[PDB]
Amino acid sequence: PSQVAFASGDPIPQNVARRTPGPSLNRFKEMARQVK
Amino acid sequence: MRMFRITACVPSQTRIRTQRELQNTYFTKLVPYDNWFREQQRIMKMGGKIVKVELATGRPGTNAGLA
Amino acid sequence: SVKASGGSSLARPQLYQTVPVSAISQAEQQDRFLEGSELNELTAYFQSGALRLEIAETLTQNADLIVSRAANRIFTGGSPLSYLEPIPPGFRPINIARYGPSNMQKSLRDMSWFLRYTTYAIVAGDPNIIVVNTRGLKEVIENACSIDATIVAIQEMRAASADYFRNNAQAKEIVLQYFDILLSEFKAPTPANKVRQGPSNDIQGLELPQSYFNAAAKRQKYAMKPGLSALEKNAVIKAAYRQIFERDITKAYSQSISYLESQVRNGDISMKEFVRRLAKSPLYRKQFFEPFINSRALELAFRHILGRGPSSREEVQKYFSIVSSGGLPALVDALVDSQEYADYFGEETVPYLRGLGVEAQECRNWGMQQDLFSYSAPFRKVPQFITTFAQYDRPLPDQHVYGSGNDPLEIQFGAIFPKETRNPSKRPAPFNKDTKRILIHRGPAVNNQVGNPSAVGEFPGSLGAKVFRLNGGLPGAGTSVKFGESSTQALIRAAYRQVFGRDLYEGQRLSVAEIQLENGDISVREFIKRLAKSELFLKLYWAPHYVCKAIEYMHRRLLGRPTYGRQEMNQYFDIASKQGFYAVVEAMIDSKEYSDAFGEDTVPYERYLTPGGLQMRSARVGSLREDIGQRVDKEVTPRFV
Amino acid sequence: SIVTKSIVNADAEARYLSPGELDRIKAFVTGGAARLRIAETLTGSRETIVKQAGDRLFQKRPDIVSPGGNAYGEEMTATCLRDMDYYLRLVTYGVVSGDVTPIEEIGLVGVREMYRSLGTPIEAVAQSVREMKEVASGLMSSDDAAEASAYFDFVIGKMS
Amino acid sequence: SVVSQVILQADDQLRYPTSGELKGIQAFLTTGAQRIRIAETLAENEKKIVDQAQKQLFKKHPEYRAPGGNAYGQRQYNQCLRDYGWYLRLVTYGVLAGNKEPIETTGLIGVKEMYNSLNVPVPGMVDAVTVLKDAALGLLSAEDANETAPYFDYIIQFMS
Amino acid sequence: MQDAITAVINSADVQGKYLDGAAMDKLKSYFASGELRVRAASVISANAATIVKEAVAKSLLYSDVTRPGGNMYTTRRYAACIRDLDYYLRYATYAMLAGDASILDERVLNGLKETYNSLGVPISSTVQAIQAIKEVTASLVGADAGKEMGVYLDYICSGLS
Amino acid sequence: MQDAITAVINSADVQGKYLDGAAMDKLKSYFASGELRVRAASVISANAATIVKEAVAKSLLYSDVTRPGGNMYTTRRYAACIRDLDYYLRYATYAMLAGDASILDERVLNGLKETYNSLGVPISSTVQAIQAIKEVTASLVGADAGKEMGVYLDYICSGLS
Amino acid sequence: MQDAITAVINSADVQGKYLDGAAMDKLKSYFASGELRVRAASVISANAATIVKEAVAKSLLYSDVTRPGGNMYTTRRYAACIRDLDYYLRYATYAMLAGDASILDERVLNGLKETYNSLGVPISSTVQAIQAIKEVTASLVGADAGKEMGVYLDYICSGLS
Ligand SMILES: *[C@@H](C)[C@H]1/C(=C/c2[nH]c(/C=C3N=C(/C=C4\NC(=O)C(CC)=C4C)C(C)=C\3CCC(=O)O)c(CCC(=O)O)c2C)NC(=O)[C@@H]1C
Ligand SMILES: *[C@@H](C)[C@H]1/C(=C/c2[nH]c(/C=C3N=C(/C=C4\NC(=O)C(CC)=C4C)C(C)=C\3CCC(=O)O)c(CCC(=O)O)c2C)NC(=O)[C@@H]1C
Ligand SMILES: *[C@H](C)[C@H]1/C(=C/c2[nH]c(/C=C3N=C(/C=C4\NC(=O)C(CC)=C4C)C(C)=C\3CCC(=O)O)c(CCC(=O)O)c2C)NC(=O)[C@@H]1C
Ligand SMILES: *[C@H](C)[C@H]1/C(=C/c2[nH]c(/C=C3N=C(/C=C4\NC(=O)C(CC)=C4C)C(C)=C\3CCC(=O)O)c(CCC(=O)O)c2C)NC(=O)[C@@H]1C
Ligand SMILES: *[C@H](C)[C@H]1/C(=C/c2[nH]c(/C=C3N=C(/C=C4\NC(=O)C(CC)=C4C)C(C)=C\3CCC(=O)O)c(CCC(=O)O)c2C)NC(=O)[C@@H]1C
Ligand SMILES: *[C@H](C)[C@H]1/C(=C/c2[nH]c(/C=C3N=C(/C=C4\NC(=O)C(CC)=C4C)C(C)=C\3CCC(=O)O)c(CCC(=O)O)c2C)NC(=O)[C@@H]1C
Ligand SMILES: *[C@H](C)[C@H]1/C(=C/c2[nH]c(/C=C3N=C(/C=C4\NC(=O)C(CC)=C4C)C(C)=C\3CCC(=O)O)c(CCC(=O)O)c2C)NC(=O)[C@@H]1C
Ligand SMILES: *[C@H](C)[C@H]1/C(=C/c2[nH]c(/C=C3N=C(/C=C4\NC(=O)C(CC)=C4C)C(C)=C\3CCC(=O)O)c(CCC(=O)O)c2C)NC(=O)[C@@H]1C
Ligand SMILES: *[C@H](C)[C@H]1/C(=C/c2[nH]c(/C=C3N=C(/C=C4\NC(=O)C(CC)=C4C)C(C)=C\3CCC(=O)O)c(CCC(=O)O)c2C)NC(=O)[C@@H]1C
Ligand SMILES: *[C@H](C)[C@H]1/C(=C/c2[nH]c(/C=C3N=C(/C=C4\NC(=O)C(CC)=C4C)C(C)=C\3CCC(=O)O)c(CCC(=O)O)c2C)NC(=O)[C@@H]1C
Repeated sequence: PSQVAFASGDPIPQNVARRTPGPSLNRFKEMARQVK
Repeated sequence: MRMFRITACVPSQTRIRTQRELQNTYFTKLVPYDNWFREQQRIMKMGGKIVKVELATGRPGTNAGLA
Repeated sequence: SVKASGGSSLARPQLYQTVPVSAISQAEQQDRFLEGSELNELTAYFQSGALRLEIAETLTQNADLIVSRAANRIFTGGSPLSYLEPIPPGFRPINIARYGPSNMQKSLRDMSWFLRYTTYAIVAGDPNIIVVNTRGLKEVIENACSIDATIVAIQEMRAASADYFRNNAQAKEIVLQYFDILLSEFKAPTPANKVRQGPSNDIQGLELPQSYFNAAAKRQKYAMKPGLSALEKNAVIKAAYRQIFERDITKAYSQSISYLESQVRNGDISMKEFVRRLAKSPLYRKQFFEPFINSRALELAFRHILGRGPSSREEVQKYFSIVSSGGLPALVDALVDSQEYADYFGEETVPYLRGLGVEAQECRNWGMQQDLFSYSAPFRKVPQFITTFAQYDRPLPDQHVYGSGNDPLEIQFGAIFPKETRNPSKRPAPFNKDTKRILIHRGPAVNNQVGNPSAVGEFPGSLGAKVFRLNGGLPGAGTSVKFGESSTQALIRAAYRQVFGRDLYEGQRLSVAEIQLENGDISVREFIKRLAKSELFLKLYWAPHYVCKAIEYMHRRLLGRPTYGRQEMNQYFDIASKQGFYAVVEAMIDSKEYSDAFGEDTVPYERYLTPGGLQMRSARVGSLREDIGQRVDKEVTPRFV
Repeated sequence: SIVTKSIVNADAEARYLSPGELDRIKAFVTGGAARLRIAETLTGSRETIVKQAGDRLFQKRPDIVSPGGNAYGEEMTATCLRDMDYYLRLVTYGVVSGDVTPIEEIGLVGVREMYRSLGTPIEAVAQSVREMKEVASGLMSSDDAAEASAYFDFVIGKMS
Repeated sequence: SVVSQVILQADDQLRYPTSGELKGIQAFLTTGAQRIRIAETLAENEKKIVDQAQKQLFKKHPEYRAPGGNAYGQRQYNQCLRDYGWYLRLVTYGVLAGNKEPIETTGLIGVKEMYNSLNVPVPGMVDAVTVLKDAALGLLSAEDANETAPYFDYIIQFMS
Repeated sequence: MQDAITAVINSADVQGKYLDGAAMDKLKSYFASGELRVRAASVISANAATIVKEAVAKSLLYSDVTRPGGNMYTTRRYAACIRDLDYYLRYATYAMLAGDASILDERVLNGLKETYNSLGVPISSTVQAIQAIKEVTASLVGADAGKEMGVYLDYICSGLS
Repeated sequence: MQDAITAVINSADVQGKYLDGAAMDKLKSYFASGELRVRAASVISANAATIVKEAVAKSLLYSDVTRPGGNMYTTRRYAACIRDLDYYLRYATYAMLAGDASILDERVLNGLKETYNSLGVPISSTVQAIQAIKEVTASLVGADAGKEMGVYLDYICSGLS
Repeated sequence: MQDAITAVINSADVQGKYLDGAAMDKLKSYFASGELRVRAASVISANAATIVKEAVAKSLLYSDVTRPGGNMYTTRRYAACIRDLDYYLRYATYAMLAGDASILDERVLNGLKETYNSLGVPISSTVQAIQAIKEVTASLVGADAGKEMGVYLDYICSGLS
């Protein structure tokens, strides 16, 4: 009977990843690969 | 209130371009007198073909007592 | 820039169809509980869910191998897997070096994306996502991607994916069916866009990609036909009532016109004639004509009869003329007999709300149509289409930068703002950071600080408000009958009436501040600062309001004028964000303009009005001057006398 | 039936039945055997159900079988039992169809104005259907009794 | 023609055509000699125009005639040549009429629907029309080519 | 509608062939007559109400049609008859400018005859009013355009009858 | 409309009889063949466009119907005709799933023949195209479902003719 | 509207990732609770009238709300209020079956305050009545299914505040 609980049940946290520099920074990425 | 009973076929002219669902275009219906002029003009402006029209409600040549 | 806004509400088009959404929307669009049909679909889908999740798990685990098999069959002369982000007669393998790194990346990405969306479709129980995003992908990628090559890759992925499912004809059949749908849809040519031509020259023509329509929720369409079963005719009539009256008033209140329903279900009248006569009925008249001015009534009528809001200034103009001439019957006849109505609904189809997802939408009436389609549309009385359309063609209004709701009534006391939800009247306008609101000086016009910035503080005399100053000496700066007690107390009560609008009840006055002012220990400015920062002011005028409403009322009370625009509003609002209420009060009373207009000995007072406030005061019959806004004829005795 | 409702909604959207709709109808067809078994159980003992439910109704609502009552007398009581049998037959129709479409079409659409024109108290008819549901539940298994009770309760709800 | 367009616009507003509409009608009815000579010049040179266009297209898309291609096979190839000729005829119709109506009512509305059902790629068709435009305008004077180009452009725009 | 130019184009298209010289002569003839047609249309437009009043006076006023018992009796029916004549003149002008009678067969003679029969509108009197309209417009426009407009007014008349 | 099960329910209701053996066995028969109906409808849906393409290819194309003067000439006519065929296939699928032809009469064959006669759509070639659809679907879904669908396609054809 | 599957799929897709473990965990929880949620929805549908009757009796009847001057006084207002209660029950059922409150956001709470503040419906009385509906449903469906429906009824209630 308790199996009905989905919204009333224990929440199942979902993974959402922090966004990172997209391809629009490619040139700067290259500059970062040549700044060390 | 006088009423015309009209039978007409009014194919859609925009169905191909809109992609809206097919509808039955051949119909018989009662239209009030007060709207029959506009309705007839609309049907003929659609490319429609009016098949039959009769005075369902009312009497020809009545001067008083229309509604 | 644009001079008006129709409002903007969050729009949620359906990206793809899922089984629960399908069933629940099927029940919800008909205004009923889920019945055996939809509940059974839900039961079967939930039962299959475990198997579907097994398929998804196995495919996501082995997605690498499946994509690798595809990439190896399709490409020749190298390793496609160096960077990962039945046979058509024309198929030939593609060279990695020749084909290029960018296009190789897109090939691998597309294969993985196909597999990913296939797993999505498996889980959703509907291939709609695949169809939506794959019908017409061919023509999108023909010129840089080989169609035969893509077909062979998809066939290889299909075979590899189904290879993991020798279990029985449960997992294998589902995988094969979804991959077959993907294959046939990638092979599909691009369908033509759905064109929504302008019904007249004042409305633009538009088109919508068929994929957009396929994703969005499908509008259920009811058509009255003679051969329908009685239950189907009942459903159609209920839909007609839901459309015309915005809800099933027959179910709710047993309200109905029985003879009209009998005529329409017999075929004596068409659904179009039924709509015409129902919209003319006293039921419709009482519900959607009598409660509204004609301007709002015609907008509601457009919703009910055409499934859309007005499209242009010309249209609202034309139909308001029609309703002015012949009232509700003329309006209904014009709408129902329009070429547009017959173009969409014809004779048999119950009108339906078109809106987003059903056809291409216009930007010009976007927000207004969003509002109109809400079930709360009957409770907006202020016209929204004529107002917004007119405001497009005109400069920015006299209005607070954050909207009309942020303008309080310019009355003696009370912070009265329009409530956003109560009788919705919002009138958004795009004021950028640099606009300056035109204010009307309470005094000589030429003393307005805009044209005469050194006029700031010039008392307005008879043309403006009374000004209270601690000009006379304070008492005890012994003996009785010292006359300096009446003036100082009159000023104290004036300060209370200025900060709070009216005098406080007994026990509320800040007595310590009053004695500390009467003893010369503080200045008038300091005392009004104490009044403004008092917990009573917080409870009355800061706490119960939207932050910017509180700030605006504060500014009017303390600086004697509304804010000019976004600069003042933004600074006070930012202080509110960072510090709080006391700091906002400090900023207003320590500002330079306060010092200029009011020294350390002047009680603040109303220095300016908005046009709306002045009109409220001076446009009433008993206050309207005879020379304002009309021709004044000089009366002379007749020459024959 | 379920097939009719699914097809009608598909027509309303001008589309083929989706895989989910094909699945709902697959389940409906598979459960056809059980629903036909339930219908057979109901029809086999219709006479006993009608008799017992009518007697219980008369016990619970004496005014109906009293002077000034709609069912007063032998003939009116006979017609009241006839209506009870009609509604049990419609319940069997609903059971076999897997949906209340036959019940709505035959017995319930315009039932309140039908019995109002006859002077029959509709609440008493709902009570008679309730007694028939009680007897039928007592006559078969619980698992079948729930499925039958769904349609019995639909009839009751359209009369209360 | 423009006369029909003017009359349609006037009837939609229930009025006689205005002065500007009639002036446009007069200008169109005066350029008829140029329209007629363009139509005739394109008529007798159908074969050369189609030959140049088709060789250019199938140089652009050898796959269409290749195995598995839509035009692979003599029947399909001849049908494609037939289509070239038919659309050139439509262009002459449009040139004579003074507007795109004869073209659009005959061979643009539903054209994607038709060719999708035949698996003839619409982008193949737009490339075909482009090469037909080039070939046909090659056989016209500069002014006539300038006059008759926008009709080809309109077919191209409708095709995709 | 369906012009003379589009009529020739439609005959060619239905045959599926290019426009031969035989059919191109019709196109040339229509192209030549543009100025006369446009002038006649402008003249008719400038005087439509006067044309209708003059025709009504010539054919209908002071007759049993407008006395008690006649369909033109009563104010509303008089106005309806005048509106019908106005539409007839406008559509005849359309057909004249087009050079084709299709618009008449499409937007005039489409259920109109049987509507009139249902309402008892006298066909002969309507035809007489259209004849008076023809005479007035011919007297106002000229002999050539007058005849070439009377062709289309006659099309309407023979459709009604 | 009504399914094959609502059909037997109605047949019993007209006599006021409970479901007897001759009705129970028909319900059993419908429930026995329901799985084949579901599968055939699924297959037809998966290949509806290709079915219509193949049917048109071997029935209408390369004939006077698609030549100038034929009712399928011009792109708009061709698109409309194939759209009609799409609708016929979908509605025959509906009737196949329901096991009854009532839906065909109430939502296909009502004004259709009148509409075609007013338009001039050739009925005979419409019937031939639908017969080609029957052939293609029969070859695609198997002999049993093919025949049980051709029943309803023929029902549509007889309604049109 | 969006159900739980759409929420999970969109979360996965916006990041370009396949359905991961947590996503699969939530999806399988949804699928496992689905059967009992469907049963609860069926029970609620079978008892909507009685649920609303008992909730009204508990919370609204015999109060200032139903007496002259109360917002539920007249028969029209009474019927409208019980109709609104039916709305809340139905849409709570939709939200439970979908496993997400998006339907409540877009189809209920959109202008719920607009409607009630404009009409002056008492918000506290509505919240009390919805709490009564939740209690009655819980007594009827079970404690756990009662909680499952109570999350959404509480969602509407908090939306009212
Ligand atoms: C004898 C008349 C019958 C009867 C009556 C009965 N009524 C109720 C309860 C209510 N009746 C009303 C009705 C109205 N309120 C209005 O404002 C209007 C219009 C002016 C009407 C007609 C209402 C609202 C109620 C609810 C109670 C409340 O006041 O809050 C009852 C009680 C039912 C119960 O079980 O509680 C009864 C007994 N009952 C009969 O059997 C007679 C035929
Ligand atoms: C009992 C719940 C309380 C109460 C209710 C009450 N409501 C109205 C009027 C309306 N309620 C709505 C609400 C909705 N319509 C929808 O479609 C939905 C979305 C699913 C909702 C929430 C509407 C739109 C109306 C008016 C129009 C209509 O009938 O639909 C009234 C009547 C108010 C009047 O003065 O006429 C009442 C009485 N009132 C109470 O006192 C209870 C606490
Ligand atoms: C009762 C004495 C007999 C009887 C009646 C009956 N009639 C219908 C259906 C219709 N009746 C009408 C009549 C009217 N509709 C109107 O609006 C008006 C004008 C004011 C009239 C007179 C119509 C139009 C219908 C068809 C549509 C509708 O049902 O409303 C039925 C139902 C028929 C059906 O097949 O469903 C019945 C039963 N039947 C008898 O046996 C009695 C002798
Ligand atoms: C006349 C004394 C003054 C005046 C009037 C004026 N009004 C308009 C335009 C509109 N007036 C309305 C009015 C109403 N809408 C309603 O619903 C009702 C309630 C019954 C009323 C009275 C509307 C809707 C319009 C707009 C119409 C349209 O869409 O065009 C104008 C013209 C404005 C324009 O830009 O065309 C005028 C001139 N103007 C004066 O100067 C007088 C003092
Ligand atoms: C008394 C006969 C009735 C009554 C009165 C009542 N009024 C309020 C609140 C306010 N009254 C005003 C009025 C004015 N402000 C002005 O500037 C002017 C002209 C000088 C007037 C007349 C205002 C603005 C308010 C709100 C702000 C404030 O109260 O200070 C209330 C209290 C409402 C509340 O809770 O806010 C009351 C009770 N109420 C009755 O029942 C009598 C019929
Ligand atoms: C002169 C050509 C016409 C005219 C003018 C007139 N104006 C006023 C009063 C005001 N004028 C303004 C205007 C502005 N203030 C601004 O900040 C700006 C933006 C740069 C403008 C355009 C304002 C706001 C007022 C109100 C008083 C104030 O200055 O604060 C009057 C006096 C009206 C009165 O009743 O006192 C007059 C006479 N009047 C005409 O007849 C001329 C056609
Ligand atoms: C007198 C106060 C004014 C006036 C009148 C006038 N009328 C006509 C001609 C006609 N008048 C009518 C009107 C009616 N006929 C009806 O049957 C009714 C309905 C009850 C009405 C109102 C008609 C139809 C005519 C046309 C002739 C006819 O009836 O056969 C004329 C002569 C028209 C002419 O110029 O030849 C006149 C003089 N004229 C004025 O100046 C007065 C203000
Ligand atoms: C005038 C010369 C004669 C005459 C006319 C007359 N007609 C009506 C009523 C109608 N006339 C029409 C005609 C048309 N509708 C169209 O769309 C067009 C095509 C361009 C035409 C010509 C129609 C449809 C009606 C009925 C609807 C309506 O009137 O709005 C009347 C009135 C009839 C009545 O009983 O009210 C009259 C008087 N009558 C004569 O005697 C003249 C010979
Ligand atoms: C040639 C440039 C392209 C091409 C053509 C191609 N077309 C077909 C078959 C048909 N083409 C049509 C076309 C039309 N019908 C119309 O009404 C109009 C407007 C006047 C047009 C353009 C039709 C109807 C058919 C089929 C009819 C029939 O069979 O007679 C084919 C053959 C397809 C087949 O055999 O299945 C081909 C090859 N192919 C290319 O590659 C070019 C882009
Ligand atoms: C194709 C095999 C044949 C063909 C078809 C064709 N039909 C039309 C036009 C229409 N066909 C319909 C269809 C229906 N009406 C209904 O009520 C239903 C029942 C579900 C259907 C299927 C309609 C409504 C039209 C009118 C257009 C519209 O969409 O509204 C045409 C076009 C005719 C024209 O002149 O444009 C054609 C070509 N023609 C053939 O030659 C084939 C044998």
